[PDB]
Amino acid sequence: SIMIKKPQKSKPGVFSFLDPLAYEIWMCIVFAYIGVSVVLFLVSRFSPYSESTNEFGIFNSLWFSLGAFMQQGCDISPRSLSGRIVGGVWWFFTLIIISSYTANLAAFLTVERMVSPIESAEDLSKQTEIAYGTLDSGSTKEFFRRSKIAVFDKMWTYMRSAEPSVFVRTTAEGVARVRKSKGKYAYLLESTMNEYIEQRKPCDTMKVGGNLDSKGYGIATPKGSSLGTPV
Amino acid sequence: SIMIKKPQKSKPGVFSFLDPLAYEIWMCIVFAYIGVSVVLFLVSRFSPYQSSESTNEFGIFNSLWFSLGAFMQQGCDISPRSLSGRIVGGVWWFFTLIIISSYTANLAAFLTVERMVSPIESAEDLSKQTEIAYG
Amino acid sequence: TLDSGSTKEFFRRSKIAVFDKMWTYMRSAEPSVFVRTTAEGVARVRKSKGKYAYLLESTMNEYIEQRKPCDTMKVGGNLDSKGYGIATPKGSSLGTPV
Amino acid sequence: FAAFSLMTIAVGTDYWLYSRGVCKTKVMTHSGLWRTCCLEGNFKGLCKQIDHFPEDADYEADTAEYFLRAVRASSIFPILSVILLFMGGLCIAASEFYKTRHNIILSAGIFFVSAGLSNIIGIIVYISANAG
Amino acid sequence: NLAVLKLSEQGVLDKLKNKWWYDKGECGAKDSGSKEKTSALSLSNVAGVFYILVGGLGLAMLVALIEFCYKSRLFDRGVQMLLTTVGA
Ligand SMILES: N[C@@H](CCC(=O)O)C(=O)O
Ligand SMILES: N[C@@H](CCC(=O)O)C(=O)O
Repeated sequence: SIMIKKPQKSKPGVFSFLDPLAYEIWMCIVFAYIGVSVVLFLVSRFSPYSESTNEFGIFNSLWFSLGAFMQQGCDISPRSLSGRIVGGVWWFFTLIIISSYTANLAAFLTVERMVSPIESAEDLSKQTEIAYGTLDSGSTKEFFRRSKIAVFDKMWTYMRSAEPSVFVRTTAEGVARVRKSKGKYAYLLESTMNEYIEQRKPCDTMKVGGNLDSKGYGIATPKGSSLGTPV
Repeated sequence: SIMIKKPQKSKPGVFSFLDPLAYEIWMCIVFAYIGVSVVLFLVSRFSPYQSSESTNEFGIFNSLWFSLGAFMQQGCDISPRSLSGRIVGGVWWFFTLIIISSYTANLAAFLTVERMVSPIESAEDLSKQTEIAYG
Repeated sequence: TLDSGSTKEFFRRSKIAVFDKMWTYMRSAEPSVFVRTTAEGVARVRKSKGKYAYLLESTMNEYIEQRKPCDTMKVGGNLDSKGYGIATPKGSSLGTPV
Repeated sequence: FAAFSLMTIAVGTDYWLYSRGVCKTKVMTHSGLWRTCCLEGNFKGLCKQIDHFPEDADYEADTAEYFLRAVRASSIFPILSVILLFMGGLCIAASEFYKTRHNIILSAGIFFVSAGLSNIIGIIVYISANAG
Repeated sequence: NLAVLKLSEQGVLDKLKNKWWYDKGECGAKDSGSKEKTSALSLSNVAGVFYILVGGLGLAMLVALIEFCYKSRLFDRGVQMLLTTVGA
């Protein structure tokens, strides 16, 4: 199996519902709210000629614009011509933004999962960016030497043509090298080592892809001694 | 084959919000918006029989306000209040339900597009213009 | 494929394993998956209702697509790079002027 | 008076935003309106005056990327807030003299409204051409 | 003449072309053309909406200014018939 550095995913914070609009838009919608309501006030109380006939003011107007923004209706409507011709602009203004809001919140509430890089080792043969190595004096390093499958052949070609040494001397050496390479050096080992390294602190490593073959550990004896069949 | 440079990713312009609906549909919207308000004006103010004409509050401009009000999801204060203007208004309500729900289906995909520009392809402007060289 | 055909010979002599298994299925056939002329296989695919595919060359394919009743369709990409040519008997004097 | 003071302080300013860029070619950046001045480097406080000159695919008259830059690196909307703001500050100052016509201070507040309307446009176009 | 046809027959040309063009997909769009990012809406997307919003305010205010201008200082039921007959 193949071990890489686990990329650090981001968690949704407390105010994770203000996400599908950025803070520039959130301050501009606050500014324009004040502006529209005070313009609607100015145009309403303007000595029409008697004076207390119309029903608008600064306070009525401040929650009229809010009740038009969030779709909750109102209690009254602008009756003067310029009041109507300013209200229609705010009506158009809400229909673009709040629709964008819901239609994009439906996009944030579908996926949170990362796109999962160099999986299944074929891009390890393809790309030249992230390096990879094995253990020296190792059965895996011998396996890629003797292997005849073409993708493994190109992997062995890249491993033997290396600047500097992609190979390491002990297991923890390559562990530390991948823990410090920041996703620039992959590592090849065996899946039991892999899951043991996953189940320890700091959990910054990760197994990707599937397996490649079926090896097996065994008990080894010298050839011909009497311990063989009882073991 | 013809090699040219890379172009730069043209981001969408100012009037892109009305982009998900083609212009002909917008034209028919304006025409139907005029027609519905005028037909609703005709059904009222039709000598309703000392209040013999001012039974309703729907003038032509009040109707022009009501139709635009009902289109963008906030109803106004008045209501049709009698029959046969309302089988305009209910049909207009059905119209405004079916239209803007089709409007706001995938709006956010239309405001981040960034398609390219591609000045020439089958060359022939390399014959026509004098600006861009080639050798 | 077409009998007495270069494609039918190509799948016989081919060594890529997926093509080998395709040749295995074509030689182990009940009834004959092979046809005698092009229009025979055309009619067979037009009547098989998606139960018999057909292999031919891409120029034949796009010509059959650009005719009525347009009920056929090219799927996938290509597989190789053949080429049509002019054929002469070996050694005659027409070779280099042709 | 407070609004006029704050708007003048805000216009005549080196410090609006902070980002990472250069000081002077051919770095944490103390960047403002046109003096993209800088700190924390080899020298601290050399204020390069900036304008527009990209190296593009030669946009000929691409207007939403050109005329926008034209309104950007010449502040006409942010500068007009100062103009209307003092223009109305004179009218509220001229309220006492030439009085009892009960009409003049109505003209004053329109300037204060419209200066804000210019300001809000200037903020939008500045945030626009920062990411422009 | 007999040698190049063997390489065309056995796909060796395809293998070499794949090795020297398609296994070295390096720059950008070939690799990253089939990925997905969700969104984050910035102000550069929504700007003309604010422009329309602000211009409508000035238009509405200009309307009431000339309204107060006129009322500080159709016609002839009758010639409406002229208007509708020329309009028809
Ligand atoms: N069991 C293996 C571990 C190293 C390797 O996989 O190459 C060995 O002793 O060779
Ligand atoms: N040109 C080919 C057509 C048939 C085939 O592709 O097998 C031939 O004459 O053999």
